[PDB]
Amino acid sequence: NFTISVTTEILPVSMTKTSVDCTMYICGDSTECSNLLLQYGSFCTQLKRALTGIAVEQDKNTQEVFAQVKQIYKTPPIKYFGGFNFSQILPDPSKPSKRSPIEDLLFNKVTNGLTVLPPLLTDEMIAQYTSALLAGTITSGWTFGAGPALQIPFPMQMAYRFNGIGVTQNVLYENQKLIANQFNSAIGKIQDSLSSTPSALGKLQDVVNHNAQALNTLVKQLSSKFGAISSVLNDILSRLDPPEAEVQIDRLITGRLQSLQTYVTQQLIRAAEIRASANLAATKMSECVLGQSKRVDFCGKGYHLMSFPQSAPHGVVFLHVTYVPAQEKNFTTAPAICHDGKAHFPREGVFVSNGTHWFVTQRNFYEPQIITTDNTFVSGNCDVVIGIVNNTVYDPLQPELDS
Amino acid sequence: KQLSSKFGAISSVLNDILSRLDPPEAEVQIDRLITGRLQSLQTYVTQQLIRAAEIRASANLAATKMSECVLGQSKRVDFCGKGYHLMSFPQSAPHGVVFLHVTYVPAQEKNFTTAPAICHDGKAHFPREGVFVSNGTHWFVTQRNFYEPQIITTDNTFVSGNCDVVIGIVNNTVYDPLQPELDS
Amino acid sequence: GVNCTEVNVFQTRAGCLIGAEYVNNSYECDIPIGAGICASYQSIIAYTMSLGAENSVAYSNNSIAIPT
Ligand SMILES: *[C@@H]1O[C@H](CO)[C@@H](O)[C@H](O)[C@H]1NC(C)=O
Ligand SMILES: *[C@@H]1O[C@H](CO)[C@@H](O)[C@H](O)[C@H]1NC(C)=O
Ligand SMILES: *[C@@H]1O[C@H](CO)[C@@H](O)[C@H](O)[C@H]1NC(C)=O
Ligand SMILES: *[C@@H]1O[C@H](CO)[C@@H](O)[C@H](O)[C@H]1NC(C)=O
Ligand SMILES: *[C@@H]1O[C@H](CO)[C@@H](O)[C@H](O)[C@H]1NC(C)=O
Ligand SMILES: *[C@@H]1O[C@H](CO)[C@@H](O)[C@H](O)[C@H]1NC(C)=O
Repeated sequence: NFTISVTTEILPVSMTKTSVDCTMYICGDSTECSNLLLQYGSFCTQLKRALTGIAVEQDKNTQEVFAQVKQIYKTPPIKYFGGFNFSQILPDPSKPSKRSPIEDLLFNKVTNGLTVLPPLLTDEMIAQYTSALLAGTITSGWTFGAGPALQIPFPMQMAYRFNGIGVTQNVLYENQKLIANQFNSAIGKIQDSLSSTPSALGKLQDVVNHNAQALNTLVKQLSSKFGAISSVLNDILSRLDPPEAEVQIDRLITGRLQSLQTYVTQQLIRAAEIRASANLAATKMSECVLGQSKRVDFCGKGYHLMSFPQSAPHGVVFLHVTYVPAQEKNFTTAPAICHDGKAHFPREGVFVSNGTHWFVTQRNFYEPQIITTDNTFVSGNCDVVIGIVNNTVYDPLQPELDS
Repeated sequence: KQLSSKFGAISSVLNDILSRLDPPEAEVQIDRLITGRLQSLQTYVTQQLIRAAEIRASANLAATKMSECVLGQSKRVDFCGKGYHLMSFPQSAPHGVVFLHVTYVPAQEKNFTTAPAICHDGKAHFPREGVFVSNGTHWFVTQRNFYEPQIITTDNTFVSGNCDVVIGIVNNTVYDPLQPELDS
Repeated sequence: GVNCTEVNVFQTRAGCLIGAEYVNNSYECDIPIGAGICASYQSIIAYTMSLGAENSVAYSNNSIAIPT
């Protein structure tokens, strides 16, 4: 017996683009500031170029994380996919933001001189992209990211997904109602669990607290004396004698440039971390979503079947579907079957015996069948296999050649 | 370019300051110049190491793609080329590498009518590797990526269960070669 | 990020845009700006970015497609 469960993992994608006013954050409204800053060679073009390159990198990350398709697929008007409830995943046009209830729930759960640039892609086209990807993965199967899309019905697609993990497709059609009920119950349980657990959403919130703290600590360091006479431009450039006030403001802007270059260092380290996370997210997007990935752990605890991504603020959230078997049963096996001096070997499974009778079964499910020659192949003789047992094999079409 | 920066001093030439002013102050001018150049080279080192970080990230990705797709056939979808993976080839590049992916794009499609199983003699029939495809009148089994229809045979179909548990089944005959083989 | 009420002019959700008219039609994005705004030289016009062709695919309970 097998239990279908859904697991959720989240991956951050990108952060808000940042642009800093360089000479305004250093010191503003002063000609002495200008003529002492222009003679430092260049401490500002490098930071401006690096920050713009980081912003371009975040925009590019938003590009290849979410836009893997050049077509915008639309869902069919029929809501009956075979008894399977695709209502908490597929977006509905009744909502003003055109978002799924899961996406709306996670969005509601998710809560000078510095300028924060708006992203190129806001929430609405990301939601449209998620709708297009879910349409491609539901009504077109997995044969849409490799060439043109094809009309694929849902149940035989699910049978193909079971066939990809070494399980015969006949087990689906005798238990389709149970699979549909289990998948709907898992969807309901995970929809309740996304809102019940408060600590299922951390890194994204943590990393945005990192961004907010790094933004606030720059202004916090803007109001420090830096070992000078004062920390205010109009108090240090009017009361003091410019023979020493030039040195005082030089030390102050030196401390300020050290502070902002330290902030730029933390920003580039965090941007490299975000870029690596977005690259791994793009790998997950290409493998776990656009097709079936057979490697374990890579797409869900257990055997991977498919996944459904949803739009998230400054990130992406995955909804894996895993094939987890259960209800173990002890049996007695044998490496080969001895018959008429020659050994028999299984083609697709293993010889399984409960008592005094032997049957052949598939690897991941119990389906006892009579041992015949159409699913066995002979090799060698019955003198070398260690642990072989004596048992007759059914010869096919027997009562047929004499009738 | 940072050599021609005054750094708040009188000039940016070491021989000019040392041969025009007294040592005491000259000490302050050289100290300011050397700490400015030290901060400049530290910034350059930081930039060099962050480009080193992105470059060995890209080099590890390129080595993974060289070992996987290049050395062997990759079954990962949309990993080396847009489409099904056939072959790829490495080309020598200055300060990099360029791959030559060969893809498999099955275009020019044509849709049909299917069935998950075929009912005959009270038992359901299931294809081992193909899918049941009908063009309106007869029935055929073909590959999942190429339309090469074949007649339904007991040699490429396996039976399991009965006709009532499975839904969506259709009624059709199955070709068993032993019936024209026995009478001959 | 400047509301230009004190300094053709079309208002985007990124600040002020001066010198680029707004066109209700949509085309493929060439120069990214922000908030779903992309401008290209057709004069210079600003349009909403195009996500692609709406390639809707039919679905039924017994329709399959096999490439030839
Ligand atoms: C597994 O057990 C459940 C009851 O817990 C039952 O409804 C279902 O039909 C069983 N399925 C299999 C594969 O035995
Ligand atoms: C899923 O169940 C809910 C129950 O309210 C229903 O509103 C929704 O239309 C169903 N969706 C599908 C596709 O089954
Ligand atoms: C083992 O299972 C088979 C089929 O399920 C049955 O015929 C046989 O009696 C079983 N053996 C015992 C010892 O119960
Ligand atoms: C379906 O294919 C068979 C075999 O190619 C052919 O005999 C038959 O005429 C075809 N039917 C239609 C409606 O094209
Ligand atoms: C700018 O202010 C004007 C007047 O209040 C208002 O009509 C306009 O919508 C504002 N635009 C922005 C950028 O908020
Ligand atoms: C598929 O089943 C649904 C629900 O019974 C029905 O509304 C729809 O018309 C059916 N379509 C086909 C092609 O049978």
